[PDB]
Amino acid sequence: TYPVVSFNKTSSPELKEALETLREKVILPTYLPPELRQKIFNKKYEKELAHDPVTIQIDGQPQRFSYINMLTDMPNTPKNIRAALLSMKNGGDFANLSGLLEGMHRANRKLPYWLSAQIVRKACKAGHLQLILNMVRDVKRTGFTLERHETVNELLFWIQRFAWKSDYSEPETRKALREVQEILDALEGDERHMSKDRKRQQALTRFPYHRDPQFLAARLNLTAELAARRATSEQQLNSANDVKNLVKYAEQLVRLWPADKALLDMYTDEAYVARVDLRYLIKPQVHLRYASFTLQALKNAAKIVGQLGHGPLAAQLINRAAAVEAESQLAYAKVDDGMAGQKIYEMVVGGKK
Amino acid sequence: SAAELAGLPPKSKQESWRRKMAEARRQSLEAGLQGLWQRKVKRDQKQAKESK
Amino acid sequence: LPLIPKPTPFVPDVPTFLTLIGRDLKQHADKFPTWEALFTLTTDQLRELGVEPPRARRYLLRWRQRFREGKFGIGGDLKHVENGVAYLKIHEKEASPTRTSRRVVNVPANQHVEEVSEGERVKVKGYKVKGVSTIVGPYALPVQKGVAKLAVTEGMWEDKRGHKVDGGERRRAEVRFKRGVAERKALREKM
Amino acid sequence: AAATKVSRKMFRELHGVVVTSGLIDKTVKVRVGGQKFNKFLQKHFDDPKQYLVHDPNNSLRAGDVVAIMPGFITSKSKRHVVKHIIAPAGTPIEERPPIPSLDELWDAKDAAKAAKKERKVLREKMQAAEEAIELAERMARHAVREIAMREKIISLQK
Amino acid sequence: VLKLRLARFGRTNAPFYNIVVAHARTARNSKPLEVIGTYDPVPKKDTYDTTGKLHKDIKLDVTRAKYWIGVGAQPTDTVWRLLSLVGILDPKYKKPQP
RNA sequence: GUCCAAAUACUUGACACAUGCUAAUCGAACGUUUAAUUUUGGCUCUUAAUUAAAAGUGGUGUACAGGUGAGUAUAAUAUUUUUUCGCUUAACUUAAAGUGAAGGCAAAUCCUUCAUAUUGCAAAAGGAUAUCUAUAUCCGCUUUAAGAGGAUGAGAAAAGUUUCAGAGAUAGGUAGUUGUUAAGGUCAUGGCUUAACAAGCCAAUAAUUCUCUUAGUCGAAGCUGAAAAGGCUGAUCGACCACAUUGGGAAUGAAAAAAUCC
RNA sequence: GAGUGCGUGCAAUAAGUUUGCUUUUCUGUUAUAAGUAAGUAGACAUAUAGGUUUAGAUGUUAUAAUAGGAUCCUUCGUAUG
Ligand SMILES: [K+]
Ligand SMILES: [Mg+2]
Ligand SMILES: [Mg+2]
Ligand SMILES: [Mg+2]
Ligand SMILES: [Mg+2]
Ligand SMILES: [Mg+2]
Ligand SMILES: [Mg+2]
Ligand SMILES: [Mg+2]
Ligand SMILES: [Mg+2]
Ligand SMILES: [Mg+2]
Ligand SMILES: [Mg+2]
Ligand SMILES: [Mg+2]
Ligand SMILES: [Mg+2]
Ligand SMILES: [Mg+2]
Repeated sequence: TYPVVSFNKTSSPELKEALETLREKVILPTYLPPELRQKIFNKKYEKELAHDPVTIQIDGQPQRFSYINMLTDMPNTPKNIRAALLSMKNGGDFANLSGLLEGMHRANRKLPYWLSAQIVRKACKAGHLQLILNMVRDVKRTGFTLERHETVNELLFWIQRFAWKSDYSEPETRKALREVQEILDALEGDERHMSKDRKRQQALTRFPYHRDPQFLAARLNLTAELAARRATSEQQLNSANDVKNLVKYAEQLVRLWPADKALLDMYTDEAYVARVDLRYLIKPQVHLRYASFTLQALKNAAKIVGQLGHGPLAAQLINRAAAVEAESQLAYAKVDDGMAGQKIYEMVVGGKK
Repeated sequence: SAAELAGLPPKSKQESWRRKMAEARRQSLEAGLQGLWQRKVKRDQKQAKESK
Repeated sequence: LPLIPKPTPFVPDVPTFLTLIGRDLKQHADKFPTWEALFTLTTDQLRELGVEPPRARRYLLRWRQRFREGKFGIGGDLKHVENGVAYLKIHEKEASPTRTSRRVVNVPANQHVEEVSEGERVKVKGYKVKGVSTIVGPYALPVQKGVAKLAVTEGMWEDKRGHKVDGGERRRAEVRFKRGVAERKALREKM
Repeated sequence: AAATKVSRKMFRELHGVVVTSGLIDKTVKVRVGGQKFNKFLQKHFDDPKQYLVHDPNNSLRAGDVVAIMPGFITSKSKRHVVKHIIAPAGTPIEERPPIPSLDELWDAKDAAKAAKKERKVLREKMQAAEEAIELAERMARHAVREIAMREKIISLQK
Repeated sequence: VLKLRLARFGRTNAPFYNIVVAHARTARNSKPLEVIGTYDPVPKKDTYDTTGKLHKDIKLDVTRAKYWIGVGAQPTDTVWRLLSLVGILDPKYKKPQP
């Protein structure tokens, strides 16, 4: 069905070393039938393979497969992925994650739960957001499921940051708001993103990802940045239309989000205990990271909704913002000078720049 | 059925049909066994009566 | 005695009915002068008109009796049809603060789902929402995100007759073998 | 309840003559009478038959008249048992070992069979205990490792 | 699978049936396990009757058919229709009232 | 030799066969491809889907129905009567409990395997349709306890029954074969099984074995006689047996009971 | 002299097949070994981070014993002489 995994673009030589190792011993063997794949890892057939090694009609050229000691010759998949990941400083380099995670999905390699959040961080800080959303869209092949609650909170963060970087320009904001809805529709509709781990995290938070106030607040941010610009008939229709979605989403977030409850109190108190789910939020360095856009959203949202003549919502949204701002200010007094969280929050909410 | 001995209504359309067909087979077996039993008794008496 | 059912919006006239049920029954669309002649004519009368073979006459009488009982095929419960083309749309709701019930309803092409009243929106049977903006169901071609249409096609409601691939279970090896022989001869002749 | 008792049912008695004896232990060939009806000729023909009768105490000599009974299964080809001696041959009846009554022969089967079941229930229980010990012994080596490994982790959380 | 079905007999253009209890996968006219009764499709007319009514003669052993129905016998569509009239089973089909 | 209806119609070469047909079906098991349709991404190519066709993987059925009479010479672990019984994981009725977790193929209700299921061995599979401003049903799957059915175990015990083709030759056959003791096995009985002893058991008028010739067997099923345990036939009807060019064979399955398979 | 759908002996023999001092291989528990691959369990630390490190309780790999099923040879074995 799909083309065989291949890597033909590597800027540094160390990168190629990590990929060629996995490709020839962890990904390529999977393309063999169940019969032959059991011969490579057998000592009884070592003597035979040395004479007539196995071959496959890959792109015409016949491949080769000799004996491979399962205990010694096999490489360490986590380390190799980490080495390959750190050695990525080019567009063509990060384009290999689509093939890398594909082969790992074929090899049934249970990668670290936190790996998804790491790939989204390094790949997005270099300007390769589309290569990520392409994998999330092509989940049937790359296996880049949105399992972790952090991966969803890490991805939505960058989507908002890319738009915020250019002062929320209409051309990109219109495109950025499409990507957010592309995810919220995938978490609900698409079934590839549903797994046992996600069933546990949702049970602790009592909110499904597509109805989690932490994620919905991202959709309310970009929306609030569309009505602020305008509030030419074709363009005037979109502005008036966005005012309906704002009051619609703003009225939905207040319902789910309880009263006077900050980010660390939204979910149940039993979720912040386990480290395999919803514990990154405890560290102030990470809290300020996801508490900046969600905070600025409520402020900018409560403002517009106040101009339209909605008293209740104005007081409601300001209630949450005051609760998150107070909690956010606390974390700002404990974060170490130089950490990413202190810089992001200082640039977004503080507006220093 | 346990759901029938408790006096509960049928779950769906099919459950009601099965309840009726099962009873039709329950009453038919009773009237069949008893009906055929009287035939044998009435037949054995005639033979013994005449043979006597 | 012979009650006649009212024409529905999806099946307004006879040519539409005979087209849906397929089986090449649209030949005799002219035999029936009106809609009331289809459900009135008898077996013997249809035999005099020319409705043959008997398989087509007995098959038409079946879909005839099946129409009186409201046992329509697919897309028969539609109400908002325009020139044999319908339009489906998704109607979202809020069953709970964390769930959403989506139903494939039938509304005019121009009007929006929420704008239509409760009694005007009709839920079509056999069509569901797989996901959040995809309409799944037989003969549901997509028009937009969350919008599909139903075009009146031939054989839409027909009961497909079985066929044999290459003579069935008994005479199958014999058919394939001869076909192969002809191909090889042609290739040798061509070379 | 668990012991199966013989039928202890009485059957017909036949008068015959011991044709052979002393060839096989506790067995004699007795010749009894019969009559088979021919349906074509409408005539009865003598149809004598010779069976292998069970002699428990070897108290029968070839030539004496005896009374046998069927339904006493003792071997593959033996289905008759001696009831009593009609007319002895050679020596009087009082100079031969007594013929056990059918009750004595039936009781031997019940007792012999009952004791057989006693060995089964005993050998069965021993086989179960001899196997449950080997099965529970694995739990010891398997539980000691788990308890020794599970206690190591718990002790590191205090 | 025990079935209560009709074994067709008679001559050309003169059908006469035989209600029987036979195995499903067996010839239609093979010797069955039992013969519950007979059935004549062509309706008759009373001898000295000019009203125009018609009736159908059906001989059936109800007591024997009930036992077989109670042990899992599956009557065909036609035999089921007859048993419904007798009151042993419920109608499988009904005329739509609407 | 005018007409009508019903019923019969290769009795011979089981000789050779042109052509069309006699077993297929389920999309509410499953994905694969090709078409348009609508969405992505990057500037025709490339994602993710919907829909319809066309070949397939799976489940059940081709173990029923229908045809023929070549071969086939019989007393057999065959058959009724009464007493006592046993087995049955498919399908059909009644009900209960359980229907979770991975891997392999493109995918699966297909293969492989795990957890759980009185004590310990021993199972399963999912698919589909509604309701509300997740819940409840539907068609299946696994196991267990019964009824029914059964082609079932060598069932057994007692007393009976079975007109076994024609012609010729053959006096030995039987080796766990016959019995005893002990033990196992079995619902129970039986060298059924094993160990150690004993030399027995069946038959003598052919038990046993062999050659030749001929034949599907049977029924008030057909014909016939006043009648005989009548005679003859063995078409149409029903039951049984065998075979599917000839010869030699195995597996699957609850069960070979196939026009299958080698 | 010609023929033979018969019986039978020997040789030979495809499918199939008894047996095991035949040859390979898979699976199952049982007892060990390893923890470098896969995993599965922790213990510490880091922060545009997610590293270091030990561990075998299920499980993976290896050896041995043992049970079983597939392959090769063997035996029997149509045609054929
Ligand atoms: K013939
Ligand atoms: Mg005399
Ligand atoms: Mg057949
Ligand atoms: Mg015949
Ligand atoms: Mg399940
Ligand atoms: Mg008697
Ligand atoms: Mg023997
Ligand atoms: Mg013949
Ligand atoms: Mg014959
Ligand atoms: Mg030889
Ligand atoms: Mg040889
Ligand atoms: Mg390791
Ligand atoms: Mg040798
Ligand atoms: Mg030969």
